[PDB]
Amino acid sequence: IGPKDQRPVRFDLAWQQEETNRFGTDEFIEYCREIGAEPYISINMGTGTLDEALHWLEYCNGKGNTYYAQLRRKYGHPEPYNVKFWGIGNEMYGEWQVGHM
Amino acid sequence: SYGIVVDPKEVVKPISRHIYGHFTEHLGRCIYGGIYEEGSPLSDERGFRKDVLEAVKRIKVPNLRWPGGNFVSNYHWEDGIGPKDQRPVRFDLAWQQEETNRFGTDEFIEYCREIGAEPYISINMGTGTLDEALHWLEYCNGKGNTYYAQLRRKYGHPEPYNVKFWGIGNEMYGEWQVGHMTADEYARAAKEYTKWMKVFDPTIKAIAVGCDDPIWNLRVLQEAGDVIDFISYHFYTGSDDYYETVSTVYLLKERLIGVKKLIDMVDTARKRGVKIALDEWNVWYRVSDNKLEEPYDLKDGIFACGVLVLLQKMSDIVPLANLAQLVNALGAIHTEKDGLILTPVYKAFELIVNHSGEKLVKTHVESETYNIEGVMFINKMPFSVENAPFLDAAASISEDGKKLFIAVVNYRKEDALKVPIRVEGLGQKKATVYTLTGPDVNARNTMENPNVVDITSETITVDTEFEHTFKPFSCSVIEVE
Amino acid sequence: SYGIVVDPKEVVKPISRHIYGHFTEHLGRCIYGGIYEEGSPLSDERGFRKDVLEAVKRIKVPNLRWPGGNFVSNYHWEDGIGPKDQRPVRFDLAWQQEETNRFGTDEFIEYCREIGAEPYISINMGTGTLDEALHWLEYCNGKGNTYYAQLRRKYGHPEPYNVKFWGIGNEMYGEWQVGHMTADEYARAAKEYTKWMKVFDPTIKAIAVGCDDPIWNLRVLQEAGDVIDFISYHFYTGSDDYYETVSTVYLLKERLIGVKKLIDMVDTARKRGVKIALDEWNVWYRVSDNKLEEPYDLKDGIFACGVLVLLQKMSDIVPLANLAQLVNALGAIHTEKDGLILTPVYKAFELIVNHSGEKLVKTHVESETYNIEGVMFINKMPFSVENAPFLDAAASISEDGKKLFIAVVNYRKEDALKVPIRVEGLGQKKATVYTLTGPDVNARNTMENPNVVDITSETITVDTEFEHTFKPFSCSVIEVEL
Ligand code: NA
Repeated sequence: IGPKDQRPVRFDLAWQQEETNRFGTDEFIEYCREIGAEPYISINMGTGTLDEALHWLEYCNGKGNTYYAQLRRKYGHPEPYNVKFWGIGNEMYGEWQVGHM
Repeated sequence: SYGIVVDPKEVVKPISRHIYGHFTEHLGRCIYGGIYEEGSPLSDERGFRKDVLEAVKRIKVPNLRWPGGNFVSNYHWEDGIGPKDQRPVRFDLAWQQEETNRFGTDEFIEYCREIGAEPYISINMGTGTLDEALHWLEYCNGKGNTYYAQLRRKYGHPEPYNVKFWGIGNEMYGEWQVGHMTADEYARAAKEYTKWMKVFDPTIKAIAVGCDDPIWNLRVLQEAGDVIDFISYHFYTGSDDYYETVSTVYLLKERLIGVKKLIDMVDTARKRGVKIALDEWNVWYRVSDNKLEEPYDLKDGIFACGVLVLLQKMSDIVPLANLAQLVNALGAIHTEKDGLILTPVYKAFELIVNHSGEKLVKTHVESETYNIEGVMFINKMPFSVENAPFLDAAASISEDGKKLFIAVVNYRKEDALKVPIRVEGLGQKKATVYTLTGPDVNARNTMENPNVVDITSETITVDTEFEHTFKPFSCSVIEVE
Repeated sequence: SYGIVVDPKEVVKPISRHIYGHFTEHLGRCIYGGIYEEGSPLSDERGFRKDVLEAVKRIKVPNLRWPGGNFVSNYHWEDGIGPKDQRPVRFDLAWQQEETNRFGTDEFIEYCREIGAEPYISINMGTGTLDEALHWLEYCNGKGNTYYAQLRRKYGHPEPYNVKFWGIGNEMYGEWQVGHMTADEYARAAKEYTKWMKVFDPTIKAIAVGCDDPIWNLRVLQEAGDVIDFISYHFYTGSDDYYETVSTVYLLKERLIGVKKLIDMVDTARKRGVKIALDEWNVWYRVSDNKLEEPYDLKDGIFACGVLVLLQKMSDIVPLANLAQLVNALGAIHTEKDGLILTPVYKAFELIVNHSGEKLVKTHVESETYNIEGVMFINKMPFSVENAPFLDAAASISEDGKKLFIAVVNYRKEDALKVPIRVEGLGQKKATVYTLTGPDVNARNTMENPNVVDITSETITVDTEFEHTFKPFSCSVIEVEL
């Protein structure tokens, strides 16, 4: 999120690639709006935390004065995205998953 | 009853260069006031103690473990990077000290480069996370455009450090460790950290935590034996009795054989060829505080000679070992504000490392043996050793084949030993015998008398058969040809 | 390259006499038609096969394990005592046979007495109870007025049997065992049976069940290491390949060192001096049925010789071992209704037990070595051995110090080895070499040709230094007067 040139480059463990993060939450939601699809976001339960998932939800869906709702507005979207479908982890049973359970 | 037969033409196996490793923890004066001292007139402009640097270079350190030890289990490596005046001051829970973080990752790597040692970094599994360990590995080893690789470049080192050895936690079994774990917790966590670190950099070697608890060791090997390279073992020994101290070289031998047998009992680990890292060892029994400035005497140096000889003979099973620790804390070297002392434990390394070959050759030793029951370590744990030898040896050859080294430990307290030696197909030649000993078993070096315990040399004449008299409580290397 | 140096004045350690033990299970024809055949022209008035008795006496059995083996885990010993006609016929789940119980505790002890062996009885922990095992122990060993001590007397033996070795269950880890247990279950049960049995008779030696699972072994040692005397290990090996079979002597060596190291890692067990009982071992790979009449050949006999040599060298760690089994079932001896065959596995014992000392002396062996990857056992499980020797030896001396025995195994498949031997302080004199040998690695004895594989004797002259030529795939003992 935020100005693209300032997003960090990460190493994705799943597919061993440098991820530039130049496609992120705002670009995905914009893609969904363009095609008329409801966004369905999966959360990170491998290296992620409860706080982190709540913050993603706040950023996407928050209507109030909270930090992340305000952050979504700052980055150019005052209206909430209203993401309806949330995936509570991905394949957390599999030993190939980071942080499997 | 005593004798040594060597065949220089029969190479048994290589000797791993990494048996002569060392370790520096953020403990007491090991780092601050030890290797590193900003504003000492004895330090260079990086803050490296130059007298210490000289003594460290002389023992040709193959790899250096850092930053712990108990310290690492509450250490956040990002606190130790960037402009020094912006690093945060932290309270270290392990040794109850304010840590300024002015010695951090980049300074450690610079220290390794200066002394020619490979870095061996332990990670924080106590308060740390998987992401945090991956970020450290990326900072050190990343050659791409990821955030942490670029951060290393930004702080002044474009070329990756290529840290080859990574310690997957420290003593995670011990209630004294921050965030200590059960066997099943640690075994699962060791597998998780190691496997993902190797996704990022498949070239690294991973050392997982072992201990004296065989269930702990088996859980680790069973869970993580498909990905780890070593399981570690920490061995601290000693009492005021000379034999009780030196005999424990052979206690250590049995401990190592035990751990090797555990590896043999886990199919994945056995097949993969998982080995042992003896990544903390020394005498430790006198001092129990947050500084550990153990006053080593020659008794303790003879133990260290015995361990190095043992490791030459067992490095196929134990390829990596690290004396704990290099300076001040359980220190091989002891510093004061105006100088340093080389303890007899340092002298053990100064002897062996400079007079040893890269390949072990056939060595048969005849020796009288003894049995002992004693106490060891700070808690005076009882132990026993059966059939500990009075005389032990290991012959090695240089990589080119031009030099033979016959390391010989006479553990005999009371008597010199006149030992017949045979060296297959050896001409008549002169050789140099380097000898480490002192006036008595409790001898020490001091600031004013720095050479009480030291290496002396004599020229002797050598043949296919010869004799040599080995002084009591001594270690010698006969260097031939 | 090859050489042996012996010093008869340097005694390394005693050799436990119980490394030469044997084992008879109620399995196929081991008992019925094997040691025991009622009404046979070849049996005595007790029903003991007399030809078998002679062969068994010839190998000086120090202890004999009975009645199992998998059989014991569904055996109720009271079924096998009292007037033979009134013993109930039972269905044995282990080998799926009707067991008549006409051979029971009293017949077994009488057999042991006849052959001079110490009885070693395994108890039933599968369908058995603590009371049941205590009653068996009371029947055998009780000398007071208790019901079962009196019952032994009533059935014709006033004197107690003094059974010294008790096996605390059999292979309780295996799903094939009736009433099999988890490690924690077995460890707890072993402690319970052992401690109460020893309250009744504190003199007995208790052998607990070990296996290849190190967690199993450690649970047993941790929970019962204060009361047990041995942890057991069962080792079965072999394949059609000669080297794959004999090299596993040195696989066994490493397995035994491993279990010894586990004992060392458990303080109670280490301080008590718990040792290993190798209480089933043999080649077993060809036959997989309810009779197990494995047709042993010379290759397998050389394996057995190698194990016996190994055990002489390691008996301080492994003081008790039992070949599985004595007759027919994995049998050292094979019977038919009209005679018997001495297999090469039998011959290994005939050689070593008759030509061995009570103390091990200093023996140094120079030998070329080889590495091997092979398969072993009925399931062809993969194994590897590093640096197995082509030549091995163990020297021992008699109790009185008057005789020296140099046991030598030449594992080479094709080439004889002329080996230089040094014996410290030995005079110039004659000696006898006894040699187990046969024409090829697959040689066997048969009814028609009972002596294809046999022990030869020859006179040689020895001195402080001498040479002897050892046949390939052979075991020799050089017996020397001192
Ligand atoms: Na006893």
